[PDB]
Amino acid sequence: SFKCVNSLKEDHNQPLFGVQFNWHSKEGDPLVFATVGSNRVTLYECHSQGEIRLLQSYVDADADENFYTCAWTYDSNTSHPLLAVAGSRGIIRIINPITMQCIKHYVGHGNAINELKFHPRDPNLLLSVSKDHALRLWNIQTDTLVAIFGGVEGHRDEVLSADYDLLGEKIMSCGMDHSLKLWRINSKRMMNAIKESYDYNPNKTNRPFISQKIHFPDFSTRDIHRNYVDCVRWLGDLILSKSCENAIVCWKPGKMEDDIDKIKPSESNVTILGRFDYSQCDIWYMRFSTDFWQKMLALGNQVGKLYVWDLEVEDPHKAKCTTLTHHKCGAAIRQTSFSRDSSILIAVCDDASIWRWDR
Ligand SMILES: O=C1NCc2cc(C(F)(F)F)ccc2-c2cnc(NCc3c(F)ccc4occc34)n3cnc1c23
Repeated sequence: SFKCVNSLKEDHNQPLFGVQFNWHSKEGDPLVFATVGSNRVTLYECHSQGEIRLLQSYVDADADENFYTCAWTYDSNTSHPLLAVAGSRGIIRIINPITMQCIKHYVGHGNAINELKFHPRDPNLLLSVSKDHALRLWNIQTDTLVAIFGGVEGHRDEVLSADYDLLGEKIMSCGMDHSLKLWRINSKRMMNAIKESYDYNPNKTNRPFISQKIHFPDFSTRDIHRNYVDCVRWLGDLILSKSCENAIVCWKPGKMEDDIDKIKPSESNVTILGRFDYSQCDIWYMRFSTDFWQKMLALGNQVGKLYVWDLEVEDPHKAKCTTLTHHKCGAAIRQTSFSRDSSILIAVCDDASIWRWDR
């Protein structure tokens, strides 16, 4: 069971909107996590007796930048960890976490970036979701924009979240238009676009790299939630998603026995497999997280309470809930992060505080 072993507060006193453990940290090295809030990203190291050691920050040159998301990857040639951050300026920054130098940046989105995700099998493929209603897929090895997921049949309002499935064959995205949309990236067109992005070297050719314009999702529903959908994650072939209605819904496209890879774009049905209710989390912009193995699910609420669900059960509706409270933790928990082994759970808050829970 989890016990709160420590807490701290960042000096900017602004909300912390993101937190991620580095699940690519090397064997024998202490566990490391990043936080994003105000116009900065900060790294910490977890030590014994609940110690959280402060390392170093990246502070944006723009005092008006607001980072909203961060994601870890590694350099595909050296294995060294890399950290990607983005927010209100709509600029993706690739940071060397050792020195906190910005090694490169990507511009493209017409507005703020709400979430970054790396492909589960390819460390170079980065997905960004934006307030400009689109998703973008980048190849950070050749610095190319592989594809833009948008158009009339794409999202009709700001995109808040997206997630890759287990093999990175498809993406589920969600946002302010109340919809959840599926985008297959294992199509002949998308597998070819990814192969071409790797073959692109602007020093060895005259052509610009041509980005795919994907204007039609492979599935779409507005039947799960009745407000902004601000967080989505795959749970095998099933989906976990939430709005600001005090619930995480577990669902799938089509009928109960329909295989996800047989689903057609015209599919009009969904199946609800369960719903995890909770309290006082009815404000926009609150994220839930799962651990590496997807044995657990965590979400914080707007008054500092943590909910943890044990997903190691036969069916999703049988998940077992644990609640974690501390008399000094009373600010909204925007995001949580589990260490790769789930031995540590970190919660980050609206008052710039960080809470460490050890198993
Ligand atoms: O218009 C905004 N303004 C900054 C802001 C301000 C507050 C306030 F309460 F502090 F005022 C709360 C949330 C946000 C915020 C927080 N987070 C995002 N995007 C990232 C995000 C999502 F896109 C979806 C769920 C999330 O859970 C926590 C962060 C998060 N925002 C995008 N635009 C805004 C946000």
